[PDB]
Amino acid sequence: RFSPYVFNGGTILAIAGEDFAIVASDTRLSEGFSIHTRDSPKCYKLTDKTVIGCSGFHGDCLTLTKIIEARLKMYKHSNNKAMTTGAIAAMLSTILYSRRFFPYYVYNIIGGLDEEGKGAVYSFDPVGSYQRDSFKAGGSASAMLQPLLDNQVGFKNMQNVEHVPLSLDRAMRLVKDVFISAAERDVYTGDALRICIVTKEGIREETVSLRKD
Amino acid sequence: SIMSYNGGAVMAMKGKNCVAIAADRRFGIQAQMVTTDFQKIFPMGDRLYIGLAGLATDVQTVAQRLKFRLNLYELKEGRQIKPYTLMSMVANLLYEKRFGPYYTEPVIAGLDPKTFKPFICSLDLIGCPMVTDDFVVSGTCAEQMYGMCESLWEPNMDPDHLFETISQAMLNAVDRDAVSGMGVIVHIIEKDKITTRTLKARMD
Amino acid sequence: TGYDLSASTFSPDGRVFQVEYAMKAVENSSTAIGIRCKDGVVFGVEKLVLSKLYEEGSNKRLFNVDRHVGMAVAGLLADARSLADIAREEASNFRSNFGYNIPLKHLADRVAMYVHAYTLYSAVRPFGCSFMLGSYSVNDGAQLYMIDPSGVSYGYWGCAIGKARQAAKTEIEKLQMKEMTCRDIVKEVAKIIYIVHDEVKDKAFELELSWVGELTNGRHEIVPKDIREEAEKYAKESLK
Amino acid sequence: SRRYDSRTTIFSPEGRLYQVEYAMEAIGHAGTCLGILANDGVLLAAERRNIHKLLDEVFFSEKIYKLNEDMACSVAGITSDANVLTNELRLIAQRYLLQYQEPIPCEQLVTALCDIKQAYTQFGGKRPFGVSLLYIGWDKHYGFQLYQSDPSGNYGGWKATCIGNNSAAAVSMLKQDYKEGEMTLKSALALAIKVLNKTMLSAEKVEIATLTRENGKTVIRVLKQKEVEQLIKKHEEE
Amino acid sequence: TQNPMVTGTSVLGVKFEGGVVIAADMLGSYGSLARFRNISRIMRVNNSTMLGASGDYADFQYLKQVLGQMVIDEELLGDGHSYSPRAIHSWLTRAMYSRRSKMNPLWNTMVIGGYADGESFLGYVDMLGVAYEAPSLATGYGAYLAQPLLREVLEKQPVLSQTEARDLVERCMRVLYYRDARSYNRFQIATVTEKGVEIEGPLSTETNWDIAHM
Amino acid sequence: SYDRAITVFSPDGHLFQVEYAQEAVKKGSTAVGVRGRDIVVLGVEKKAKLQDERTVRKICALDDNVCMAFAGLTADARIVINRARVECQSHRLTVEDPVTVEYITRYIASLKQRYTQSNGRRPFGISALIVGFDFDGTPRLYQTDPSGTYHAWKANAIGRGAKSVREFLEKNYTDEAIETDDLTIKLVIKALLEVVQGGKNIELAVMRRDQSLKILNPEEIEKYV
Amino acid sequence: DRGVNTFSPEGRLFQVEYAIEAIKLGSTAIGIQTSEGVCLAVEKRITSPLMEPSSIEKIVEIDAHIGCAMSGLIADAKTLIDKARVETQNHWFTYNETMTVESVTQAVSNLALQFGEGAMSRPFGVALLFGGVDEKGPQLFHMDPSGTFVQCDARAIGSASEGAQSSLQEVYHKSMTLKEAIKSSLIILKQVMEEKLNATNIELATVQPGQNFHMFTKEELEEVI
Amino acid sequence: NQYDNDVTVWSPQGRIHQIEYAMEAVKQGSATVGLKSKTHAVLVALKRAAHQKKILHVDNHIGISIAGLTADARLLCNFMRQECLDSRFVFDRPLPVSRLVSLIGSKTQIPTQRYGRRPYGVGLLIAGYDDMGPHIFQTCPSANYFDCRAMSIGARSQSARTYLERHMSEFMECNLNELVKHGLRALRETLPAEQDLTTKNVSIGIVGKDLEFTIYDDDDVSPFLEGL
Amino acid sequence: TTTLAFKFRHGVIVAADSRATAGAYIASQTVKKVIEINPYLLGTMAGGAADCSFWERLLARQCRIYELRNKERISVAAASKLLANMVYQYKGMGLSMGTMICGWDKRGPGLYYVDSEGNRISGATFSVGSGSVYAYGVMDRGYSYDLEVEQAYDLARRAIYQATYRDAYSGGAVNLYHVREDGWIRVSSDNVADLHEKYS
Ligand SMILES: *[C@@H]1CC(=O)N(CC)C1=O
Ligand SMILES: [Cl-]
Ligand SMILES: [Cl-]
Ligand SMILES: [Cl-]
Ligand SMILES: [Cl-]
Ligand SMILES: [Cl-]
Ligand SMILES: [Cl-]
Ligand SMILES: [Cl-]
Ligand SMILES: [Cl-]
Ligand SMILES: [Cl-]
Ligand SMILES: [Cl-]
Ligand SMILES: [Cl-]
Ligand SMILES: [Cl-]
Ligand SMILES: [Cl-]
Ligand SMILES: [Cl-]
Ligand SMILES: [Cl-]
Ligand SMILES: [Cl-]
Ligand SMILES: [K+]
Ligand SMILES: [Mg+2]
Ligand SMILES: [Mg+2]
Repeated sequence: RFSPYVFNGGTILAIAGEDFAIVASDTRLSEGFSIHTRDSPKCYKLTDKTVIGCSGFHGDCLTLTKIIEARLKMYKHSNNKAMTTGAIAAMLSTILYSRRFFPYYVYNIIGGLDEEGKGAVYSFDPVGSYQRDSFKAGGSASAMLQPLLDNQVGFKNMQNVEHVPLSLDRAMRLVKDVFISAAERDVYTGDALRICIVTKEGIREETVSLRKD
Repeated sequence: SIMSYNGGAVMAMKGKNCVAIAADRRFGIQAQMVTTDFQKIFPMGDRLYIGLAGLATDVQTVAQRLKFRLNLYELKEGRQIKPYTLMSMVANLLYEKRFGPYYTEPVIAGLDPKTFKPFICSLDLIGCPMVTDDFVVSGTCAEQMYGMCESLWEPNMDPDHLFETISQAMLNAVDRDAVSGMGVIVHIIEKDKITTRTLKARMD
Repeated sequence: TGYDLSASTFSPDGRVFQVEYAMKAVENSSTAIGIRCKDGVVFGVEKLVLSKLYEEGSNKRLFNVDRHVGMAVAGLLADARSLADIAREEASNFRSNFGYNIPLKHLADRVAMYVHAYTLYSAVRPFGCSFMLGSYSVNDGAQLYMIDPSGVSYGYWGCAIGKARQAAKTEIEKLQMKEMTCRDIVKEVAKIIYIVHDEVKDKAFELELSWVGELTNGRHEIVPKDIREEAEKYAKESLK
Repeated sequence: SRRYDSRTTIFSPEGRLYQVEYAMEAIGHAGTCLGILANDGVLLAAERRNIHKLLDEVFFSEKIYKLNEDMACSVAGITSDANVLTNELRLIAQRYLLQYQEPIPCEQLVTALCDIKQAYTQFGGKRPFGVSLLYIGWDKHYGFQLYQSDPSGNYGGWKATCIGNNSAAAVSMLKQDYKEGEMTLKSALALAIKVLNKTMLSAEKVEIATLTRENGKTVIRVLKQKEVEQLIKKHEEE
Repeated sequence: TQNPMVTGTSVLGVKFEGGVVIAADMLGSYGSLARFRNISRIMRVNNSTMLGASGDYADFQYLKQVLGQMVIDEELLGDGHSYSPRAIHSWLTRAMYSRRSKMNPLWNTMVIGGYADGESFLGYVDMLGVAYEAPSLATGYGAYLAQPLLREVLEKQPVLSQTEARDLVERCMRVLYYRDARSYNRFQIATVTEKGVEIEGPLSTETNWDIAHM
Repeated sequence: SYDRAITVFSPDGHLFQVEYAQEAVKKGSTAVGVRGRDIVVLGVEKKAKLQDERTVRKICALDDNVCMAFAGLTADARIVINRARVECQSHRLTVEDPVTVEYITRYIASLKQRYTQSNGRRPFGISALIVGFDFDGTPRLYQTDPSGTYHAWKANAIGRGAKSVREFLEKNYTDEAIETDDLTIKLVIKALLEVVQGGKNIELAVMRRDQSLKILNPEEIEKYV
Repeated sequence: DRGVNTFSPEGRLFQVEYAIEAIKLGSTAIGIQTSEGVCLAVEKRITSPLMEPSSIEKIVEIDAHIGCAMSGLIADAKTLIDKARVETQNHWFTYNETMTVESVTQAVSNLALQFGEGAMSRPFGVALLFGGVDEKGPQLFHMDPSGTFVQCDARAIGSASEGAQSSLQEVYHKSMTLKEAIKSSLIILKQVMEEKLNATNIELATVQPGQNFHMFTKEELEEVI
Repeated sequence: NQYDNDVTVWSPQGRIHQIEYAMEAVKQGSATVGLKSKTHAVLVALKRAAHQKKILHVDNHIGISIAGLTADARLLCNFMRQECLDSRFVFDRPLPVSRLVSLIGSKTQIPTQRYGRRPYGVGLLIAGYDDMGPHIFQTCPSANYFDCRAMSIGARSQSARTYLERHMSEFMECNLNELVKHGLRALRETLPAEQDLTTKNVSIGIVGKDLEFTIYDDDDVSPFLEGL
Repeated sequence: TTTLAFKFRHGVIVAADSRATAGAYIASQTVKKVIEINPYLLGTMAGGAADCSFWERLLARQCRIYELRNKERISVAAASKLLANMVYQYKGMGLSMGTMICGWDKRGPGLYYVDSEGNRISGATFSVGSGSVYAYGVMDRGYSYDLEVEQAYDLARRAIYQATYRDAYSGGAVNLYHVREDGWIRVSSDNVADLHEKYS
């Protein structure tokens, strides 16, 4: 009996700032107890101000990103402008739902800037249920990442703390930390961490080394 | 068993220059009786009848769809259908549904509309025809009916003897079937008349 | 009133004028020739320069329809290009089904029957193009076929299509092509094109040359530029 | 091809449908056919256009068709077209009986066929059927009924009407002689002979069918040659 | 394919300075039976691209037919454009994903090796449309037995010469012969460089069985 | 199937087949509609002896709350009427409300319009007057024609001599004329008597607020004449 | 004799030529684009006092931010209006944003030329003015039966468009306010109309950056006159 | 007369009148010019209310200029866009320009041979850049296509073609600025003697070695006109 | 999930929790389960999140088209019927939807329950979701047609709160809406942790 799905691992994370958005992923591609490659990013640039993270079944990740890239150009041709972060999120909802009865085995997070230049994060289930988030972890180690973010970014369960705005510097340190911690416990997360920072200036990337085991 | 869902029994029997056809009257759904006057024998001409046992919905559908085709045939050809031709027409209707069949196994009883020669047959649910010179049975108590018919039937029975034989065969057969009975109707077809009787029967 | 509007209409004398009118479109085109020699087939085309703005190589009239099959065309070029696609698809399908390279004769027959299908109906019009198919292999040797708008297909030692067809044939008949190599033939093809070229009426032309033979290992290829230029110079000096 | 298309389903500049009108011309050259409603039944009277000596007469009728248990019809126009339409009428009647398990009311049968005829005048680019039909019948809604349909798919109910040859002359005679609400079958028969006498007399040249009710059941019968020869003799006395 | 029939085992690949080398044994297994012992599981696609296939051999022959015709089609045009290794890999990904999505997979795992624009290409495509690039690849049991040795060498020395990559591949083929019960001691090696695609074979490995006295 | 373009543009921007369809309407019997205060009235001219009057009627109910009159090809009319009847039921099914008079008008009009722009078909050769009441009890009268144009009217006429009847209604349609139910019916009869030269050859029907269509007897029409 | 997809020796599609002529049978519509918004004004052209003026709808809402004035064969326009309405809602559904005036015009014009040999047998005999507000500000577009569309500062369509366009080019300036534009188009409509302009025989609608598509009420029209 | 209504009817002289009539449609369009150097391909167009669009984006490496029926132009532009998307989807690389033009010719030929169909009444100038460098192609209602050093189509384009022939020997070696000015000068030849190129009537499209196909309109064309 | 709605004198109250789960994992505590179909119509999300969001967004699309075509706002009965007809075609294909369509039309306050099983029923009060049984208890004990506006708010808020207490799959915040004659309003959003402080 042929199965059309396999789990390929990967952890994705996005954080929305005042004037920035971060999308981060590990670079490991796995199957079973094996590693396919140590250099497989899960982040894809869509426009100058929008990045998408995708994890799950790698077959579906590849297909979906190629579909999105095509749809962006189609939209630009008929509407004479680039798609907004919000429009991409809305569109992806319909793309995912078009396969409601044979789903894309994919967890998606969109990170970028809204129309006011503010950070925007959108998270999706495999059939296109979605909402805007302040921050979100997806994929293999998401149950490991999410609680610390709730605590450190959301200030959950903390008394007598001033709810300061989140600086890029603190956000960058949090991203590195959660991934290093995930790399300790989740067998699927490791090798390297790829961080994409989206600001008005553009998208810049940073890479940090993770455990190779 | 799909054929036992509604229950039911029909038989036909050949006499000298006459035929008979009989049916139980129960309409039930598994154990539950619903009505006691369900029609299972339908006229297909002055001297030609079809009786259908099996799934009640299919009994009705086949009766109605066969009448459709027979009415068109009679209008086109300007004559009454011969019994053997009706059997073929029925066989054709049933076999069209070879891969999703009607759950009914009919019996035909009649006289040839010109020779008045007796004819009886039965068909399976996919329309394999079977012509006999004695009797045919169809329903959930086929074995009980075979036992009575084999024991009681004689050749060249007069209308009165034929009536008693098919009556006793049906009554005593259905009384050994939980899902058949609640009454018996009998039609005697002769050259000059049809005689229709309901029998005094157990109502359990 | 007229008997010449539809390919599904015979005239009282049993002609199909729409096919004849399509053949006229070929007769108005400039000349292409094919010559079958000892060890292959050579094609040459008088390609008229309609504008100096066009690139050298624009509106090719020589096509590869399979790795071993070349095609030379005359007539309405859009129709010719679509026939090149038909031929390509036919060669492709043959390999898929039968598992070897299509014999030239079979390809000619198949494409010709496609051409013919367009001569029967009011729903479609005949192709306004004639073409030559050329091939070489060790087993089959050199083969040259020509198909016209009616769908007729024959094999030739030498062939010409276009407006100077009769004048080209006269020159071709002077050759003992059976005994000659492709190297010699390219020069003769260049020569014949320069002879039949009406210099007064049509002003500027490019010579287009291709070949398939033992020297190309049964692959249809353009004649190398250096050999083409040598042939042009030979043809020019011969016309003295 | 637009060249060869005769465009059978278009309007003329006056808003006329030429093929329909030419079809009605065809019918006017067909055998005379009339129907008469009475209190105790309906009848059809037709001129036989098959009056050759070497004909066999193999059917019970030539121009009168049974449609179902409660209905018959007669036709004027192209015979072959009539065969198509009468077959279709039988199918519609049976389709209704299958669905409702009751006979189709007469007007419902007429409407259903007229919808087919109308379709041929509006789309499909085909020639219409060159047939007018007279329908006789009984139903539980309106009892004894007589209908007429023409090639466009128009129909109407009549107490008496005529189609085919000399139908204008026949409709005149009917207006004069037809006693509305007082007609029996015997007097309707008489009037039918009288009308066919003028518009056309022999028993071989006419065909008469009657529709009556007996014991809650419809009887459709084609009169035998003896009954028709006796009706012809009864008129000539008048 | 719902059910693979005749199948091939591991395919290996490694990038080196100026090209790529792939290897596959010449066996088609029918279950446990070594049935067809002289079949090629490597394909020259064009002058810059080669392809090796694990899994169903009938499905491989189909891809050879389709892809072979595709390259012929392109060469007919003679327009100076040619399918890059990356383009073949992309096409293959789409084809495999497409067949998977119809619940009618081509039952193959494939290694594409190429050299174009002074760049080595090595890509993986499986029957589900999972595709990626890596400095070394190994399908099947090769993933467990060969890939650890390949990645071990590439860790200490990322850039290999052609002879070093060839020695490393021969060592891995020896390991697979020792430890994979569907392998065979008869293999081909294909190399792509600036000069084009060469296919060498049949090749054999020398074996050591000293441990039989231990 | 047959795909010939039947309705096409001519020089000057004319759609000849539609104009010819409109000629078919003018050959039709006169039909008059008047919208009153709390009543809507339709009246039609009739063409005979020996004919059954019931069978050949030019006033037809589409739903319980909507009815229409027509002029032109009677066969085409039957097709449009039955299409509208189906649509009235589809609406009750999907929205659980009866159709508005405007909704069904819009449907009939768009059907007619489609037959002016579809291959292999000629236009419908009828105009229709559509009457009834809305949910809020507002009386309505609409007209459709072969082109698929529709408009609401206080009063209107279609068919033979529609132009004369229209000019009569323009001078006669006042508050005094539609003040009662009796005067509303009268105005329709007067409008018809202007072109029917008759009074015994007219069919008339009335529709009141949520009371369904009532066709008047010949004895009741003889009282007004 | 000749097909619907025939070219003239001058390289024009006959049917499209004839469809453009049919626009000249239509009543006059005017659109003006200002920095404060866009206004649309149309002559109703009442043909009878018995006809209800409010049942003549020549300005329609496409979405909250887009209106549409039409001229020509009005029945043809209904199918185009529906396509525009559906398309704006399709865009909202997919992208969760408003569709630009240009994009809507583009989508509608895709229908044109899609005729030939029960598909469309002929072009649509209508011209459209699309007026709305998006992120590019207020915008007016014109589309004709050929499927050509273009942005316009001020445009007139219909029978008296040539004269009205002359008037527009004289009065229009880029810094002109919306209140001026409303008055301008009403003055121009007044002079090109056959009947005397009043509050019942014209339609007027605006779309502003501030507020949604607004159809002027009877009382609002009286104020402007 | 009887030979000029159907695209399936050959005339006795071996011509198809419907195709020729379709070619007249492009002559009625406004002038457009295309030319190339060794690094760039440029489109320049005169625009005939806002001025009507003439230059359309197809892919990052391909743009087109149109002359003739606007509706046919968009139908063909959509086909072209789709072919480019398909190529990138399947092969993850741009569709070679010459391959796209072949696809256009094959597509536009089909209706020239089938009854009740008509030719595309549009001519295209196609500017592209691929592995074989910059390209200018021209497509015709006849479904024929041409590989051009430079070209002009539309009304009074004959005088633009005359300019181009005169100057084409220096096109290959021009930088981008000089190449655009050459295109503007050629287009200016089409204008009546009094009329001039303005920022309202000129549209420019450029694709090259390190530049995605970009369209310049209105204020964006000012830098190019200033140098003239 | 716990959602409820009830008609009363002053319109229809709609309330929901905000928790979404993937198995036992809490994926979100800030889901908007009250869906704004149009300014006069609300829907609710229970069952499959994508299924409700997609199909009700499709309803919003159809309702807007209807308004444009008919020049009148759609009734609650007709809107709920549209949705029921939409999903019926997909019975047995594994759609998971339980929704309440809430509005105010010509018939006054309107409230329909519609699900993917094919149910469509009008009613005075409904509760839908894993937590519905717990909300029914509280709502049924407190509900009256002649309830005051502030009393209606308190009851809806409390009923959802009590559901979040007992039902593992309900929690986060309680979101409350009020459908009035001139449209709906967002009344409040209270974190369950804040409500705990208040109620004890
Ligand atoms: C070649 C094809 C085309 O469109 N033209 C312009 C009329 C040509 O000269
Ligand atoms: Cl049947
Ligand atoms: Cl020739
Ligand atoms: Cl019957
Ligand atoms: Cl019957
Ligand atoms: Cl072997
Ligand atoms: Cl090979
Ligand atoms: Cl329709
Ligand atoms: Cl009229
Ligand atoms: Cl105009
Ligand atoms: Cl156009
Ligand atoms: Cl050309
Ligand atoms: Cl030109
Ligand atoms: Cl929330
Ligand atoms: Cl709707
Ligand atoms: Cl209910
Ligand atoms: Cl739930
Ligand atoms: K790890
Ligand atoms: Mg019993
Ligand atoms: Mg809880």
